Amino acid sequence: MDVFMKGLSKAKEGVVAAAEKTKQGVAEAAGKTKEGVLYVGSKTKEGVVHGVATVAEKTKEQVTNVGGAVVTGVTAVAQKTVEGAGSIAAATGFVK
Amino acid sequence: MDVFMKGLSKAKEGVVAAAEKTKQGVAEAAGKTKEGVLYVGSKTKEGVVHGVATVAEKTKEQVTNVGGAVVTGVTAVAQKTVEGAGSIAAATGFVK
Amino acid sequence: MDVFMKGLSKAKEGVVAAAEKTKQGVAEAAGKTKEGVLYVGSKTKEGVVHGVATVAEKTKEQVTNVGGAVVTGVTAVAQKTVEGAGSIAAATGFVK
Amino acid sequence: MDVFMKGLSKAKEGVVAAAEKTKQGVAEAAGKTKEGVLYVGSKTKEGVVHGVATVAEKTKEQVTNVGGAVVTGVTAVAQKTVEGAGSIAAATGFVK
Amino acid sequence: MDVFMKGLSKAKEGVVAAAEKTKQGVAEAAGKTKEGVLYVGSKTKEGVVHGVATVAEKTKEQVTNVGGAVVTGVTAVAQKTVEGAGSIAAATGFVK
Amino acid sequence: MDVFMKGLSKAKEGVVAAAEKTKQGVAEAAGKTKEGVLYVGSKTKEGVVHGVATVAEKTKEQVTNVGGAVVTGVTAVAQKTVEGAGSIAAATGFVK
Ligand SMILES: *[C@@H]1O[C@H](CO)[C@@H](O)[C@H](O)[C@H]1NC(C)=O
Ligand SMILES: *[C@@H]1O[C@H](CO)[C@@H](O)[C@H](O)[C@H]1NC(C)=O
Ligand SMILES: *[C@@H]1O[C@H](CO)[C@@H](O)[C@H](O)[C@H]1NC(C)=O
Ligand SMILES: *[C@@H]1O[C@H](CO)[C@@H](O)[C@H](O)[C@H]1NC(C)=O
Ligand SMILES: *[C@@H]1O[C@H](CO)[C@@H](O)[C@H](O)[C@H]1NC(C)=O
Ligand SMILES: *[C@@H]1O[C@H](CO)[C@@H](O)[C@H](O)[C@H]1NC(C)=O
Repeated sequence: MDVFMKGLSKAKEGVVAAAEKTKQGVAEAAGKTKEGVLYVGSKTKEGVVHGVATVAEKTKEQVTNVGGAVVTGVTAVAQKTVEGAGSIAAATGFVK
Repeated sequence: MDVFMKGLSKAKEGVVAAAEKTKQGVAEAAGKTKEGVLYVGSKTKEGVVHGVATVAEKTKEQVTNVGGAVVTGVTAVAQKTVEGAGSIAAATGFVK
Repeated sequence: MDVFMKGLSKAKEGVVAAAEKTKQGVAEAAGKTKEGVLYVGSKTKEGVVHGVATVAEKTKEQVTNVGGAVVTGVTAVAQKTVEGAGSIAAATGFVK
Repeated sequence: MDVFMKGLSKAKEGVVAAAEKTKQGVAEAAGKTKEGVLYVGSKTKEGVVHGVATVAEKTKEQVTNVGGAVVTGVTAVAQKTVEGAGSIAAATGFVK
Repeated sequence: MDVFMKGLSKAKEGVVAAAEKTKQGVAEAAGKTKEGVLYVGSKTKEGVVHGVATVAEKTKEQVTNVGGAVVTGVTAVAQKTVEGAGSIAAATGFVK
Repeated sequence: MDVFMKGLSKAKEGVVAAAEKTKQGVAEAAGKTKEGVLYVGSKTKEGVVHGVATVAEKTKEQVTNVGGAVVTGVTAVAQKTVEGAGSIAAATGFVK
């Protein structure tokens, strides 16, 4: 009995790394439990409406680089070691 | 019995790293439990409406670099070690 | 019985690192428990409306660098070690 | 040699009647005459851009009439007579 | 040699009647004459940009009439007579 | 040689009637004459930018009439007669 959007339950030694560049309209998390209930002579209505995110959106990204090195975007790195060596490189630029 | 958006439950030795550049309209977290209830002769209405995020949004990013190195964006790094060595590099620029 | 937006429950030795550049319309956290209740001859209405974030937003970022190194954005780093050495570098610029 | 948007030229005994409920983006009137001109070694650019009128427009008109007579809209009437009689009726409501 | 938006030229005995409920973004009137000109070694740029009128406009008109007569809108009437009789009625309501 | 927005030129016995309920962003009237000019080694830029009228405008008109007669809007009437009779009625309400 549990509901998650991005989580974890009943875990040992957890390592989590995350990153987002998102535009979410509705990220609603709902747990609806309905037990032991009676409806003699009744009208019931439940709803979730218009989960729109964006309209008429204009986005422009221009990158002009001459003899250089730039980093743009989203990056996530996670690493665990009991013993040893971990050599990890992401989005690196070496210029000579 | 629990609801999460981005969390964790019943965990030992947890390491979490996160980062966002988001534009969320509605991030509502709801737990609706309904037990032991009667509705003789009644009208019930429940709703969540218009979870819009943005309209008519204009975003522009211009990067002009000459002989350099710049860092833009979102980055998250998490690392755990019992014993040993961890060499991790992200979004690095070496120029000579 | 609990609801979280970004939190954690019943954990030992927790390390959390986070950072945001967000524009959230509604980040409401709601726990609605309804037990032992009667509605003979009644009208009930519950709602959450118009969770809009932004309209007509204009954002511009211009970066012009000549022979340099600048850092822009959101970065989060978390690291835990029992014994050993951790060498972590993020968004670094070396120029000679 | 002349340019008009809604006008008249070299006329005798003119009668004009007009009415609008318009939403025009660009109603620009341009007369561009280019004579006796030289362009040795040159770059020339001329332009008209983004003549947008409206975005994300919401318009609602509700008319609820019980046993009545209402007038809505745009009406234009023009009449000329040398001799005689002119009987003209527009958008009339007779109730008994 | 002349430019008009809504006018008249070289006319005798003119009668004009007009009425508007407009929302114009740009109603610019331009006369550009370019004669006897030289451009050795030059760059020329001419432009008109972003003639937008409206964004995110919300307009609502509700008319609720019971046993009556109302007049809404734009009306223009023009009439000329040398001799005689002119009977003109517009947007009239007779109730008995 | 002349530019008009709403006017008249070289006319005899003119009758004009007008009325507006407008919201104009830019109603600029420009006459640009360029003759006898030289541009050796030069850069020329001319422009008109951002003729926006309105953003995020909300307008509401509610008319509730019971057994009456009201007049709303814009009306313009013009009439000329050499000899005779002119009977003109606009937006009239007769109740008995
Ligand atoms: C780890 O990675 C680095 C570069 O990030 C590399 O030079 C090295 O050899 C790797 N190994 C160890 C044991 O450091
Ligand atoms: C760790 O990473 C660095 C660079 O970040 C590298 O020079 C080194 O060799 C790696 N290993 C150790 C044991 O330091
Ligand atoms: C740790 O990282 C640094 C650079 O941040 C590196 O020079 C070094 O070798 C790494 N290891 C140790 C044990 O310091
Ligand atoms: C003119 O029109 C009216 C109604 O508008 C009508 O009663 C009449 O007979 C018409 N003729 C004359 C000559 O008035
Ligand atoms: C003119 O119009 C009126 C109503 O507006 C009408 O009663 C009349 O007969 C018409 N003619 C003359 C000559 O008045
Ligand atoms: C003029 O119009 C009126 C009403 O406005 C009408 O009663 C009349 O008969 C018309 N004619 C003359 C000659 O007055």
